[PDB]
Amino acid sequence: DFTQMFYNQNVKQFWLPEEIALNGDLLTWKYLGKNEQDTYMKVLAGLTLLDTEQGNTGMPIVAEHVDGHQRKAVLNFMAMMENAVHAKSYSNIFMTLAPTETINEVFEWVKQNKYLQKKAQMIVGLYKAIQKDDEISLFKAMVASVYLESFLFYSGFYYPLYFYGQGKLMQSGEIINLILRDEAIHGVYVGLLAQEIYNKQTEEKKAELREFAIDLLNQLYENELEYTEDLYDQVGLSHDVKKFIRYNANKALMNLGFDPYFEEEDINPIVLNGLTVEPLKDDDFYF
Amino acid sequence: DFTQMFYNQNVKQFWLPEEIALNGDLLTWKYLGKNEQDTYMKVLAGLTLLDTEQGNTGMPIVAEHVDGHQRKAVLNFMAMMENAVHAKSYSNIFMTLAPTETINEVFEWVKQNKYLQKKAQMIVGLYKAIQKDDEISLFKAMVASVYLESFLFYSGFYYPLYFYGQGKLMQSGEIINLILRDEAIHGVYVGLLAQEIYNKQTEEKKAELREFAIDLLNQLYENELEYTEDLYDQVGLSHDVKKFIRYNANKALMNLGFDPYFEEEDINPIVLNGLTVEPLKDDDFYF
Amino acid sequence: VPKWIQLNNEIMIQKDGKFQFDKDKEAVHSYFVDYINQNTVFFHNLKEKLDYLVENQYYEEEFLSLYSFEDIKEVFKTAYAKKFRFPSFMSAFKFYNDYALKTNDKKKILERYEDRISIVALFFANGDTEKAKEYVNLMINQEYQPSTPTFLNAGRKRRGELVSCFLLEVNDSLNDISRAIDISMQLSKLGGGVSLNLSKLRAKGEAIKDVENATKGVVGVMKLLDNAFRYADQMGQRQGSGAAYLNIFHRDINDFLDTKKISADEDVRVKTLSIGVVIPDKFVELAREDKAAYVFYPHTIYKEYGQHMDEMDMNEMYDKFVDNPRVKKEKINPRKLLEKLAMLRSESGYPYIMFQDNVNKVHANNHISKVKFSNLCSEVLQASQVSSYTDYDEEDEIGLDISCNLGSLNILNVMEHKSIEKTVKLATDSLTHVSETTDIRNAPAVRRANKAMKSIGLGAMNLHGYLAQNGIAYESPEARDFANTFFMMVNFYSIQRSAEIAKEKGETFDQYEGSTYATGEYFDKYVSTDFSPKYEKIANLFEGMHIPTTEDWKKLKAFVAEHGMYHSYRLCIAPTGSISYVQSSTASVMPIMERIEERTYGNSKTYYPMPGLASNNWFFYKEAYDMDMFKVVDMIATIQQHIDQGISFTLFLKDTMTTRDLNRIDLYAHHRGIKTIYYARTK
Amino acid sequence: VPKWIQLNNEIMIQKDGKFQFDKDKEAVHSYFVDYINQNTVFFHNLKEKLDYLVENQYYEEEFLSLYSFEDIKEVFKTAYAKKFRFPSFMSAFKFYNDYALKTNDKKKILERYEDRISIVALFFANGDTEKAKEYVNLMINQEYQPSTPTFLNAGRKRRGELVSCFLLEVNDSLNDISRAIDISMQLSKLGGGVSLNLSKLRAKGEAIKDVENATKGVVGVMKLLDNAFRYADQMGQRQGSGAAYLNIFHRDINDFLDTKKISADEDVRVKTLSIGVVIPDKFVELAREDKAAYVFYPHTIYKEYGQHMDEMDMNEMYDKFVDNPRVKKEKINPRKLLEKLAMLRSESGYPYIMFQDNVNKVHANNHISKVKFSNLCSEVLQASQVSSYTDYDEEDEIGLDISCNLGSLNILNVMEHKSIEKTVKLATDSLTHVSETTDIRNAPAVRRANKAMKSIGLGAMNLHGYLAQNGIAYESPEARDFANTFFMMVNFYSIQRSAEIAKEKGETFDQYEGSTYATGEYFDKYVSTDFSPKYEKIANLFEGMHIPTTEDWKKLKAFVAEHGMYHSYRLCIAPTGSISYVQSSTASVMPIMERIEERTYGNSKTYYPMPGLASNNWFFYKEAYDMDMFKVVDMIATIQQHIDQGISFTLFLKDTMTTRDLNRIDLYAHHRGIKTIYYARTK
Amino acid sequence: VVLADFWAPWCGPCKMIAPVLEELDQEMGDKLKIVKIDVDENQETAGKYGVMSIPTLLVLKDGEVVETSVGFKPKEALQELVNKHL
Ligand SMILES: [Mg+2]
Ligand SMILES: [Mg+2]
Ligand SMILES: [Mn+2]
Ligand SMILES: [Mn+2]
Ligand SMILES: [Mn+2]
Ligand SMILES: [Mn+2]
Repeated sequence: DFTQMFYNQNVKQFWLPEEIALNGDLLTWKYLGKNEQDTYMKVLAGLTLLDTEQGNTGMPIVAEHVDGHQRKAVLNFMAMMENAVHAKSYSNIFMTLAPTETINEVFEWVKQNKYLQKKAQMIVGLYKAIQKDDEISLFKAMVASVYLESFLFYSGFYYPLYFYGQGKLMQSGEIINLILRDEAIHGVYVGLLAQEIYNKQTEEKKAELREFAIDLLNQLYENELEYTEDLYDQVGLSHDVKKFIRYNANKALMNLGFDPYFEEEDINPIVLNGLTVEPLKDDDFYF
Repeated sequence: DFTQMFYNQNVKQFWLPEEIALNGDLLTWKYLGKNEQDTYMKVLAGLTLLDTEQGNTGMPIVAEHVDGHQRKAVLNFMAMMENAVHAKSYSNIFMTLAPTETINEVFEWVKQNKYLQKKAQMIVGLYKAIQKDDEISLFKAMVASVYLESFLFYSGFYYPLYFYGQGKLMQSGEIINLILRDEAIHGVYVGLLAQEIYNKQTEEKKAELREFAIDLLNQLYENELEYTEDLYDQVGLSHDVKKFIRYNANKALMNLGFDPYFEEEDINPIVLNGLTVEPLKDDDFYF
Repeated sequence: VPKWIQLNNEIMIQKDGKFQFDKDKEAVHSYFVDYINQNTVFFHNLKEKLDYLVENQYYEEEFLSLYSFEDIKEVFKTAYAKKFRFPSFMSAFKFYNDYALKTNDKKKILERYEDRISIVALFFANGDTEKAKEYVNLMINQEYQPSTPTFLNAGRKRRGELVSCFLLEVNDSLNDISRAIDISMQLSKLGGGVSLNLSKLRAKGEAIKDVENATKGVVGVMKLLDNAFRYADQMGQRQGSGAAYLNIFHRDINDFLDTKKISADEDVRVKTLSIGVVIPDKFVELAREDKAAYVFYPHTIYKEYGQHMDEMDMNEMYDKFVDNPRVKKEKINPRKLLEKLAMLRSESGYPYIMFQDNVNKVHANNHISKVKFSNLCSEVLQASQVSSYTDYDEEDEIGLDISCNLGSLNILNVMEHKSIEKTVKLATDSLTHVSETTDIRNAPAVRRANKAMKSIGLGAMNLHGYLAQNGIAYESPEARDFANTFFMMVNFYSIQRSAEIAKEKGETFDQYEGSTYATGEYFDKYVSTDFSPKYEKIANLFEGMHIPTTEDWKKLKAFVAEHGMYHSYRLCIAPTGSISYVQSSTASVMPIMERIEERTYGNSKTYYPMPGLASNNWFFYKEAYDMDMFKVVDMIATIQQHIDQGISFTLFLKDTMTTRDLNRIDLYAHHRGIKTIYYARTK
Repeated sequence: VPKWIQLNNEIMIQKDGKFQFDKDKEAVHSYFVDYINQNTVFFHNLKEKLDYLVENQYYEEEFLSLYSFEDIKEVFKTAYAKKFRFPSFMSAFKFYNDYALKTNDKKKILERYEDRISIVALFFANGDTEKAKEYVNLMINQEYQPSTPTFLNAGRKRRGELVSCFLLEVNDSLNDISRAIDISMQLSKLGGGVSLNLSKLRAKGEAIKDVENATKGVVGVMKLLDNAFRYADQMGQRQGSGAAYLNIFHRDINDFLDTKKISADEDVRVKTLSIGVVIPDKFVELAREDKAAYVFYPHTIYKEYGQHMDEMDMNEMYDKFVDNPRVKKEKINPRKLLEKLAMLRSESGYPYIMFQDNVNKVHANNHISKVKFSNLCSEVLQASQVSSYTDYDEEDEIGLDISCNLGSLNILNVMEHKSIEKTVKLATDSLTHVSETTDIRNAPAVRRANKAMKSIGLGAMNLHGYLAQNGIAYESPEARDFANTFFMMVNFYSIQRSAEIAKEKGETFDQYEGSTYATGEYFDKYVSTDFSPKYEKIANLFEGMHIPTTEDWKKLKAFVAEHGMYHSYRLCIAPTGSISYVQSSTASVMPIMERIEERTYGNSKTYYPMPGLASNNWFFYKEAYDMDMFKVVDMIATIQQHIDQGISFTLFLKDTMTTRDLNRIDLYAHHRGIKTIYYARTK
Repeated sequence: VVLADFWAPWCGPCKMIAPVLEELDQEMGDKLKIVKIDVDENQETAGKYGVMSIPTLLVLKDGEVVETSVGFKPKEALQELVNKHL
C-alpha cells in the first residue's frame, strides 16, 4: 500500500554535498568557545560513525532479507543515500572545520568512547543476528534500524540544530537538516516494513515482540542519558537534550505502530527554529 | 587511482525516467507491425529481468565483498541505478505504450522463457557463490557482472537503438541511451576491479581464470544466439543482432583486460546512428 | 489516571460476560465529588454570585435587571428544587468542559448546570418570573435543549450570537462577492456557521462587461470564502466552518465537486468550505432516462431572461434553456455525475445532497422565494432573497438572508413527562425571544430576514434512544408510526403557538398572506389524513396526551387563517452532536452510530454508553451502520412530512457497499420525499 | 521564422568583429511592411475611422465630443506630420502587441502610434485644440510618455483606470480588513497595482475584545489579500499584483518576511503579494550599536497611547514603548533582522526597503501625515490617513489613500529638444487632467485623496541612454552633475506649473498651508545652494536652456507663497517597464541590465540592443550588474534630492556578492538619503 | 439439549455459521435441536439471555443455559461443545 509513494518521496528528496558551500561557516566557527567546538566535533563524529554502520550493514542487510522488487529498490536507494551522499557530507563538514590531525584525534576518541560504542554495537549486533527466512529476527533488526534512524541520531542532531536556530554554522546546519530529513523518511519506511511482520504474528508473539521493543528502547535510552551528560554538561544543555531524546523516542515508537512511552514535553524553541465505483444500471431509479 | 573519478561520473549522470515525457512515442508505436511490437516488448522485458537481478543481487553482493568506503559508495550507487532507475524505466515505457493485459503477458513470458531463465540462473548462481575473503569466487562473479553489463544487455539494446536511428520511438530511445551510457561505465568499473584480483595471481592461476572467463563467455554466447533467434526471426533481424552481440562481447573481454575473441564485422549503420550569508560587522554602519 | 475516568473505563471491563454499565453512575459521582465541587467557586449567597458575575463582565446586567432579586433567587431555587443528577459521566464532563462558565484563567467553575439553566431561563422570560420558572422546569427536566450558541451564550457578556447558523445569498458581482466575504467573516466572528449560495455566481470562462472568458467561476469564490473562514476561525476555539451550495445545473458543478477530491491540487482545493449540491427533480429525471444533460452558464440565462438560473423553475425552464442558442451550456452525463457524487460522498462525505423539488413541493413560503440551498448542516430550508450590494455611497438593495435560531426537544423526556404541547409551546416562545433579541449590524440581509421572517428552528433528538428504551426497533414500522404521531403533534403545537404569538402581538411574519398557511394548503393533508398511531403499542405511549385529530387540525387551520402565523418556519432538526451528551440523548433523529462511543480526551479514553443502553435493550440500540439505509430513509421521510424545514439526514454506510448502493440510497431518499442528505459516513 | 524576426537575429551575427546594429532598422522596415501595414484596418478618411471606433465601443464619445471634427483632423495631421519612425524593431513590436488598439477578434490593428498618441492628446486637452496639438508634439517627439494605464486606456471604452497605483491604509478591525479586501479587488479589476499598509493591524497573539491570544497576525490578512489579488487577476492577461507593507518595528515583521522564504510551507507562503518593509532610522541606529531591539504589538500601543504605532515617531517613542510595562514586545536582534532582510532579498528580491526617516526628513506634507508605506513599485511616498470603516448602516470615517497619476520624461528626447520647461509643464498639466478625471466610486478613501491632495507622479526615463549616447559613464561624477541639474530643473518647473495651476484655478491641494511649500522650508536648499552644472561638458548639454538659479528659485518660492501649489506631490520615478521599449529608452533612471536584451516571443528569439548602442558607446552602456552599487546609490540620491516622492531603485547584484554586501549597499543608501529600495536583482 | 443461534441478516460471521449448523443438524439432529433466533426481529429474547454481541451460541439443557460460545466456531468445536451436555 505504500512502497511506490515512498519511492516518489525518496527520489524527489535527492541531493548532493556540493550543492551547499561550506566555507562561510568559518565566520561563526571561530567565535565558538573550546567546549562548544569540542562538543560539536564529538557529536559530528558520533553521527558519522553511526551512519556508516547504517550504510555498510543496516540498509543493505534489510534490503537483502525483504521480499519484493519495489521494496528492494527503495531500500537500495536509501543505502545509496547513506554511502554516497550522507557519508561524503559528514566528511566535507569535518574537513572544512578542523585540520587533518584534529579530525583523526576526534575519531580516535569517539571510537574509544564507552557510550557511543555501547549503542553502536547493540544496533550492529541485531543486524548480525538476522537469519535467512526468519521474519522474527528480521523484525528485531528493523526495530533496531528504526531506533537508529528516528531516535539515536537525535542526541547528536540537537547541537547542529541548536546552532542553526541561532544563525550559527548555517551551511553545515543546512546539510544536517537535509540528512535528518532523509533519516526521518528512512525510519518511517522501515517502520512500516516492521509493522507488516508484526501484523502477521499471533497475539502471544505480538506481546513478546512488544516486550522486545520496549526492553531495547529502555537499554538504549538509559545509555543515551549517559551519552548526553558526557557531551552536553560542558555546554549546559543536557536537560533540554533529554527532552528532545524522549520526544524522538516517541516518534520512533509511533513509526513501529506502538504507543508513545514518554509523556509529552515542549522542545527548546531554538532547536525548533532549526527544525468501489459501480455504474448505475437502471432499475435503481425505480423502487 | 580511479574510484573518485567514477564516483563523480556516476553521480553526475543521475537521472529519472519521469524527466522524459513518453506520450510522443504513441504514434510511431501504434504504426509498428504486431511482430515488431511483440519483439520490442519482449526485448525490454528481458532487459528488465537482468536489471532486476543486477540491482537486487549483483551490485549489492559485490559491494559487500569489495573493500573501501569509496569503492562501496560507487557500487551502492550503481546498484540503486539498476533497480530504482533502470528496471523501473521499462515499466514507464510499458505503461505508456501497452495495455495492462499485454504488460501482464510479457512478465509471464519472462518467467517461462528458457533462455532468459538459463542466463539468470548462470549469472545469479555466480553472484551467490561468492565466499567472504575468497577473491577467486569474487573475480568469477565480477566476470559474470561485466558479461551482464557489456555483453548480455546488447541483444536487448539493439532494437530500441535500431528504431531511434530511424527516427522512431525516440523518447523510449532516449531512456535506453541513458541506461546504455550507465552500463558502459558500470562495465568498465567492475572490469577494473576484476583485473585487480586477476593481477594478484600466479601465471598458472591466471591461465585458469582466462579459461573460466572464455568458457563462461562461450556458454552465455551460445544461449544468447538461441534467445536472439527466438526474438528476432519474426522481424528479420537475427543475423544483424548476432553481429552486434559479438561486437559487444569483445568490449566485455576488453573491460576485463583480455584480447578480443570474435572477428570484426560491419554493424547496421542505423544502430550506429542510434548511438553567502556573511554577517555584518561594526564597520558596515559607517561610511 | 483520574478516578472518574478509571471508573468510566470499567464499563468495558466485562464481569460475568456483561458490561458494567453501573460504573458510569459511579464515574459521574467520582467526577463531581473529586473535580467539580472542588473546582467550583462558591459564594455566601446568590446575591454575591450575581454581583461578582455582573461586575467581572461575565453576565449582562441588562437581562438581569428586569427581575427583582427575589424573583431571580426563586428561579434558582426552583432550578435546584429538581435536584438534577447527571445520568452519565460524559454528560457532566461535556457540560463542564464546553458550556459551564469558568473564570478568566479557566481554572475554576463559576456555573453549575442549574445556574446555566437559570440564567438561560431568565434571559428567555425577559422580565416574567413565572415564565422564567416555566423555562427552568422545561430545561431542568431536560425536555427542551436550546442550541449550543443559545445555551452557552444566553445572558453572557463575552458572547457571540445566539444564532447557530447563517445562510447568505451571493449575487453575481464583485461588490456582492466582497460583501459576502465580509459578512461571512463577520458571522464567523459571531461563532455561527455560514452557508453561501454560489448558484447565482456566473460560470468559469464567462464575460465580465464585454470581456469574455475572464471569470474564474464559483471556485475562485470558494477559495476566497475558504480563506475568509480560515481567517475568521474564532481564534482557534473551533475552526471556522463554512458551507458553499451550488445547483447541479451550474456549469461549475464539476469544478465545484472537484474541490473535495483528494487528488485535487492546492490551487483548486478548499479545506474549510463544506460543499453542498442542489439537485432539482429535472436532474433525477434526466439521469433516470439516461439522456445527456446540460449544465448552463448562469450569466447567459440572466442576460436572456433577466432572472438568475436558480430563481427559475428548472423542471419548466430546462427545455427552454437547451433550445435557446443564446444560453451557453456544456453537455454532461447526469448518471456519470450522480456516480461522481456517490464516489465523492464515499471518499469524503461531501457534497450535501439537496433535492430542491422535494423541498419546494411542500414549502409553505414559495411565494417569498424557492429554497435554493440549505445551511452548513443541511437542515435549514427557508426562502431567501439575494441582496444587490451596490457601489460605495450607493444604496444597497437588501434582500433576505436566512438566520436560524435552533432548539431541540428531548423526545425521551418530552414523552416521559407527557408534555408535548407545553414543551413545544415554551420552546417556540424561547426561540421567538432568541430571534427577537438577536440583531446583527454587519449583515443587513440576515438582520432584515430575522426581523421580517421571524423563522425559528425547533428540532428533536433522542428518537432512537426513546425507541430503544421502549423496546422499539428504529427500523420497525412501529418506530415510524411513533415518529409520525409525535412529529404531527409537534407540528400541531408549534403552529398553534405561532398563531397564538401572532394573535398576542397582532403581527405575522412578512408576506404571510401569500403562504400556504394563510391559504390553508398547508393543512390539507392534516384535515384529510389522521395521524394517530396505527399500532396499539405506539398508541399506549401517547396515553394521557391529547393527540390532535382531524377536527383539531381543522380548528387549528381556521385559527391560523383568522390570526395568522408569527413564524415563517418553526421546525428544523439539527444534528445536535454536542448538546446531546449533556442531555443524555442520541444525536438528532438519526440512529446511533455506536452503542458505546470511544472518545479520547487527553491521554485517557472515555467510553460513553448510549443513553439507557443496557442488557435488555442491547439489540434495540442497533448501530446505524448495521441498519438498512432504506428503512432509515423511510423513518426520516415519515418525520420530514411534519417538519417544514429539513432534517440533517446522515447516511451511515458500510465499506462493503459500492457507489451504486450510495446512489440507490440517494435516489430512494429523493423518491420518498427526503429534502436534504447531510453526510455519508463509512465504517 | 518571420522576415523581421530573422533580420533581428542578425544583430548578434557578428561581421568584422562588430554587431550588425544597422540590421535593426531593416527589422523595423520588414516588420511594418510585412505585418503592420497589411494588418492595420485602413479607412477612407479619419471620419469613418472615428465613427467606426466610437460606434463599436472602442472609444469613448464624451472626450471626442469636446472637439469639432476639424480640430480632431488637425490633431491627427499634426501627429502624422512628424512622420515618426520606430528606430528599433522591439519598440514597434511592443507598441503593436500591447498598446495598439486591435479589433475584438485581435486579428487586425486599429491604432497606429500616431493614432494612439493623437487620442491620448485629445483626451488630455479636454476640448482645447492648441493644447491637443501641443500634447501631440510632446508625445510624437517622445519627450513625455504617459504611464501604461494612461497611454493604454485614454479615450477607450474597453478599459480600466488610468491610475497606476493604489496605496491603501488598513485599520485594525475586521470591518476595515474586509473593506481593504473589497477595495483591493475593486482596484485590481481596474488594472492598477494595489499596495496596503499592514502596520496598523495588530500582531499574532493579540486580543480581540479582551480575549487573549486571539489574532492570527497580519499573515492572515496577507493570505486574504493574496487570494483577493489572485481572484482579481484581470482575465489572467496580467496577473493581479499587490503589495503589503509592514513597519520593521511591527511584531509580525519576522512572520511578514517568513512568507517570502522558498522553504516556507504553503500554509504561510503568499505568492501574488509583494512585501515591503518600512525601516525607521531607529532600527538602523539599533543595528549600528548592536544593541537588542524590540518589536512591539501595535494594539497594546494603541490601547496605551490612543494612537497607532506607525503614526508615532519611533525615533522619539521607542524608549517610551520599551519602558512601558503595558506595551507588549519581544526582544529581537536588529543586525540579525538586517541579515534576514539581506538574505531574503538575495533569495527572492523581497522585501522592498523603505527608509521612513529618509522619506519624512524631506517630506513636504508631514502635517497631513507621515509617509508610512510605499506603493507596489516602491517609488510613491505620500501622506496617507487611515479610514475607519465602521459596521453597516453606520457612517464610515474616510481617510486618505494614495493613487499613481504617472508619467515619464524621456531625458534623451527632452534634452535634445532643449525643452525641459515645456515638457515638464505639459506633463504636469496632463497628469493633473488624469487625476481630475479619475473618479473611483468603490474606493472612498482613494477618491477623497485624489480630489483633495491632487497628487501626480512625473518620472524620468532614458537617463543611462542619454548619458551613454553623450559619452558619459553612469557612475562618473559628470553623470551625477547632469542628473542634479536636470532634476533640479524638472522640480523647478513642476513646482512652477503646480503654482500656476493653483493660481489659475484659485485652489491649492487640501491642507496646503501646513506644507513646507507654504512655509518656504521646502525651498531652503534651492535658495541656498546653486544646482548649475559644475562640469563644462555637462554645462554644454544644457546650452540653450535657462538653468534656474538661486534668484530664480527665490522668485518661485515667493510665487508659491503668494499663489499656493495645486499638487501635494508632483515627481516620482516609476520603473518605466514595457513602455520604455515603445519610447526607445532605458528603463527608468536605472542603469541597463544587459547591453543587448535576449527575449523569447513564441518560437522566436528576439534581440533588443539598448537605444543608441554602437561601437563608440559600447563601454558607456555599462551593464548594471557590472556597476558599483555605491555609485548607483550616489546617482539616485543625487536624483532623489530633487524628487519629492521616491524613486524605484532596483539593486543589481552579482552572484559572488554576499548578504553583507547587500546590507552595505542598503546602509549606504540609507546614509546617502535614499528613500526606497525596490528590488535586489541577482545575476 | 438445544443449540440456540442468536444471529442477524447483516452479520458476516453469522452467514459463515449457517452451513456449519446445517451439517451439525444432519449428523446430530436426533439428539440435538438447533434453534435460530434473529436478534433484529426478537430483541426481547436477546436482551433476556444477556447476549451483547453476535453470533452467539447458547447450549440449553431442559430450559437452562449450560454453555455459551461467542463468535464463529467450526463444526468439530460445536460438536465438542454440545457432546459435553448430551
Ligand atoms: Mg454586475
Ligand atoms: Mg475594532
Ligand atoms: Mn544517513
Ligand atoms: Mn538513514
Ligand atoms: Mn542497468
Ligand atoms: Mn549496470
